Amino acid sequence: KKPDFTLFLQTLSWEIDDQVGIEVRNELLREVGRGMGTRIMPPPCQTVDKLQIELNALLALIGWGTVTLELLSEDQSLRIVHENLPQVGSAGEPSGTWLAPVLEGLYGRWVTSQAGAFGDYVVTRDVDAEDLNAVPRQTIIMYMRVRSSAT
Amino acid sequence: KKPDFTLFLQTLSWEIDDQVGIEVRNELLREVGRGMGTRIMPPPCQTVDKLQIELNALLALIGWGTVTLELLSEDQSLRIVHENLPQVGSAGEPSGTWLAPVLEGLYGRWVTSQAGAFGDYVVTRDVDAEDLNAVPRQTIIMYMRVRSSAT
Amino acid sequence: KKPDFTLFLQTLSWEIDDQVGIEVRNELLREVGRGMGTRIMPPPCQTVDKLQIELNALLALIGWGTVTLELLSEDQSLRIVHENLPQVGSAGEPSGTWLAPVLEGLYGRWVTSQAGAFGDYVVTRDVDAEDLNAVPRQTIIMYMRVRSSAT
Amino acid sequence: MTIFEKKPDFTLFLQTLSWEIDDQVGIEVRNELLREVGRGMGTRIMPPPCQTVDKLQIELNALLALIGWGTVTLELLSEDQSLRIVHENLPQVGSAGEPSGTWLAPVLEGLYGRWVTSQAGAFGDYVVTRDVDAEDLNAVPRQTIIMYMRVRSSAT
Amino acid sequence: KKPDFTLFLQTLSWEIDDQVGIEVRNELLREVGRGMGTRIMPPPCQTVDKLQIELNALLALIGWGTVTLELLSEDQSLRIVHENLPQVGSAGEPSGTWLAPVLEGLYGRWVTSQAGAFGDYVVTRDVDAEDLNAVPRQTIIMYMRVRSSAT
Amino acid sequence: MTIFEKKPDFTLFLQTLSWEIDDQVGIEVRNELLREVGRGMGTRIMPPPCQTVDKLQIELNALLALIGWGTVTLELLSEDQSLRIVHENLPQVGSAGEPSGTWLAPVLEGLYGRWVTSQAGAFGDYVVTRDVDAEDLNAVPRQTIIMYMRVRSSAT
Amino acid sequence: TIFEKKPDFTLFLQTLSWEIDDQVGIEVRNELLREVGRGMGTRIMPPPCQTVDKLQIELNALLALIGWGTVTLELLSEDQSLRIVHENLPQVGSAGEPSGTWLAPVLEGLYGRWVTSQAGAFGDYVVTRDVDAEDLNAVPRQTIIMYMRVRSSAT
Amino acid sequence: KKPDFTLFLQTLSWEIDDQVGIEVRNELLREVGRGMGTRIMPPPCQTVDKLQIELNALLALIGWGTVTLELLSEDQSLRIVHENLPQVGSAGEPSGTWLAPVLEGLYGRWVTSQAGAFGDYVVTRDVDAEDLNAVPRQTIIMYMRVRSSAT
Repeated sequence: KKPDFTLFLQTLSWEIDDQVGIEVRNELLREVGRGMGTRIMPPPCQTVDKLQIELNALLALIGWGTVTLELLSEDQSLRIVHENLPQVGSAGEPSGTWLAPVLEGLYGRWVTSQAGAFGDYVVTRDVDAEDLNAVPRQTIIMYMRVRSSAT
Repeated sequence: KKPDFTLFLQTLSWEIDDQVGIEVRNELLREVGRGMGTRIMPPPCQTVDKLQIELNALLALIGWGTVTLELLSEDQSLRIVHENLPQVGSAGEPSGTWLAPVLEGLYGRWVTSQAGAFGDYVVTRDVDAEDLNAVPRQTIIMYMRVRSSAT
Repeated sequence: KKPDFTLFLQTLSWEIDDQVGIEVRNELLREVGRGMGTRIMPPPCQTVDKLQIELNALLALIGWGTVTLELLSEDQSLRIVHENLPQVGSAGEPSGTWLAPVLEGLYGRWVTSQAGAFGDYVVTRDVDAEDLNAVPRQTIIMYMRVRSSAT
Repeated sequence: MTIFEKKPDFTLFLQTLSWEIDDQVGIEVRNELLREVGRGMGTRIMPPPCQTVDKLQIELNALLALIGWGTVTLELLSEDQSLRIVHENLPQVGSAGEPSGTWLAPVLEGLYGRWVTSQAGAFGDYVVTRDVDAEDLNAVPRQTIIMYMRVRSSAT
Repeated sequence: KKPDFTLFLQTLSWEIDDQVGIEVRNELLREVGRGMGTRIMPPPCQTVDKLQIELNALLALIGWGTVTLELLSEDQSLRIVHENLPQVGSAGEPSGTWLAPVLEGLYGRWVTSQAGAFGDYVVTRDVDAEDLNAVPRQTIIMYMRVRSSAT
Repeated sequence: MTIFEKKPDFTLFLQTLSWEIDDQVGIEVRNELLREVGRGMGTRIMPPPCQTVDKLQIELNALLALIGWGTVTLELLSEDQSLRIVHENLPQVGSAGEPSGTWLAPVLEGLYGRWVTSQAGAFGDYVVTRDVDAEDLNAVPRQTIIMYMRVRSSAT
Repeated sequence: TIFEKKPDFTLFLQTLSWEIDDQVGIEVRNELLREVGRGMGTRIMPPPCQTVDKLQIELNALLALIGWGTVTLELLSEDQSLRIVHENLPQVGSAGEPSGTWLAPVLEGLYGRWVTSQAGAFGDYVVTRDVDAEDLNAVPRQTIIMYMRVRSSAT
Repeated sequence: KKPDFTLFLQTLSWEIDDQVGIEVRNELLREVGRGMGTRIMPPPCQTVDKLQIELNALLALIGWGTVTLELLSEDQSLRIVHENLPQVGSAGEPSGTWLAPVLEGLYGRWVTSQAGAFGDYVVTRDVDAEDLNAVPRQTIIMYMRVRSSAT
């Protein structure tokens, strides 16, 4: 009686892909991720550890999984490991991860609101470590250039 | 703990309506409706009463509301009254009913499926009956009629 | 509690009806009710009022609705009004009441087990009554010949 | 303030139904009826046209999740000319069935029979049948059902 | 999934009822009420209206219904109306209200020192008021009074 | 307006009940009460007549699942002429009982005693007794109850 | 190995609300609660809406996420105001004026933030709780009446 | 419809921290803990093992995790290991443990109450026994020892 949207998103994912292709679809969904991050937001956090907690609490709110943030000192990169991306049928690459670019946008926006970053513009989905590690299907690894920010 | 898609659909609906406009959004949503209708289907119903029960059972599966069907034998039609369309933010005409053309596509398939397949039926929404009858916001009134007549 | 059987029962009701017809089906269903009645049962109750309470606790355990019992001052009968019979699609007479004969066997077993009945053989459901009151679709009204009155 | 339990439980009803049918008609006929019911279920809830086995697997599992009937894995065996179907957590309806607890298993043969046909570029007349020796050499859990989809030799 | 004790309590009430009096069972239950009152308690509330809110919060914690408190200055009493006492089969007077004396003890512990009422009080079930008001089976009426009185 | 979802919790009532009863009468009068309550529960919910130990185990798990009282395994030990009953996840009702947390354990004695007898056929006369010392070689969890079904002696 | 039941904060809020009221007055507590409200508003927010009806729908969806009730908005032309009726404020014991409405100032703060974001180039609004019209006639204990009026927000 | 307070508490944790700083917030929170313990309480417990069971029952009632109590010297010392303290954003030392002082105060009242009243005990959080043993973030290690208690 509380609405379920799985089936709707399953059919919507198929129709969109069919109509506009992978490239446009990915852009639409990043843009949706960015929009989502302007309706729900972390406070201004001091540490990456504190940000991890603020974000996991936002994810729990909508049941979209969990995330670990690792601050790599080279490229001053941020590794984002997202667990339990919701599944909406077989669409996406790999199959099941159709909603993965939404995360690119959402994290783009959420982290950029921390001021250690350069904007919500580019968050890179790693394909290599998402297929060389034998990472679970709904686990999404991403990378982000950051500034020299700490802890 | 089950994923909540309300926020994603709120933001997706704003995004789509900015890029493509009402009429293209409506045509995509109906097609999604048609696709849902090839995924979940009622059995061959002998009467409208029996069909109405079968349709409510399918609506129960995904929590998308309740339906009453009424044969308007004078008016060559069926009145479809869908209570409780799931609400996905303020988009749609009227506001709150973005998902309505999905119903049009879904009923189109569901009602033209078993015994309905004989006869060239269409299902279209009444956007004057909704403002005319003071129906609740998430109530969608639709009619099933035959296609064409001319000279 | 996790597996759902509604869809199974829906298609089971259609398959059984088509192979054996209404009459054999009613007999299979009554016999199932009597079997259910030998697996869960009330204690021996002195009064109809107390049996009413015991029967509703049993029904609450499986979610099959509520019942009121009425010892008819003297038809030498017991009126059973059962509310919210589980709906199993559109099969049954009237549509939606496929599971109604199970109740006949269930109350035949449950009541007989108390001081005052002649066996689980005959519980007749009232058809004309269900159309005298204008009774909701899932309210099932039944009558049992009874020995003498338990208050 | 009461939840008028809109969780009707059908487990007790199904336990007694299963005992009752097995008493009246026996194993072979119970199994055909159940396969037929499975076919029926497969005309009400359906996957979309999938290009690959792995995509089909995801689509089937979303359908089972929708009704809480377990999880499935599909594996192509070219050497055996078959698709292996391993269904886990078949709902248990009491002790009927062979082995006990697996009364509902034939419903899967009919269901997977409806759901796997014309999927992933498989074109023809196929039968999903259950394999009781396969379940055994595995030491498979009680509610795990193993089936093979093969080209039809005889059964329909 | 979580244990249900309704069946255990239905059988328990019967077994305790058969071995000992109505009255010995009622004193046992009253003592269990006092017991429950040493395990969950309200804060010291300034008014009777604040006590009512606090008592309902404690009732909601365990799901034992709701309470209204009325000061009756003339009659020198606090009327206590408890709605939706859990039903535990058909034991008790009237049937269904077997747990009623548990409230006598419980409200006994919960009310005495609140609202600037400083003395020695007894909470007593006024059964004769439950039929005076055409009160549902699971509604229990109690009066909080000063200790000693006549016929 | 109040909550759409609250069904009554009896845990708190039962912790305080177990306490008062222990206080008024001793352990053994408490245990005999709860045995009798168990026998009474065995008359309200029951298994069909089962062919085998495995089928009976499944049927009893179905009954226990109906009320949320745990799971059970049954083993025929044809050398002690006994049936070992291992009940897991006995509902805990405070700290009463021996060991603490197992107050409800004699309900299981009565309950299983009634179920087993219903399944005795023409030739069986059984009693079920709780074995607390064999809860030491198992070093079982607190809410696990071990019982033995044995032929009744009926001698002196 | 997951924990099953989600934590309940009802009891904790009941004790916290007593202790704060005991330590500081109605007044310090209320400005404390209004600032939490404003802080909540920077974390959950509506998109920019073009009408009041559209804003009403967007707010009810925010409120639905955290289960904090429902709101209706009504623009009043003859007054310079928008009436905000909030139903089912979560009840957190008997603290507050009236008892049970302790969380109400969070709402002033919350709607203050949301409504400022909705205000265009010309608006400069304050939202204030109107107590003596909640109790002018017969609104439920957990129904809060607020008015949004034109004048600068802070103090 | 079950109001969620996580977001209120995240924001309140920041506002309180901002205004008064760590030591004053902590003392407030210990007072809250003691107040929670005058509202929900264990019974008399002859042993630590009986207390542990009763304490876990009270915690399950509110969903605040689990506890193991270990006696080190018969009357001298108790170690209290608390699992799954509710997380409430990134506040607290270490981040995520803002609610920890409440436990100091709750256990202070729980273990101090009944037997344990006769010791003049104080419960205090060990901050580098948590990290020396590399305990989970929401696991709180406290000790009960002798020293002055009241204000």
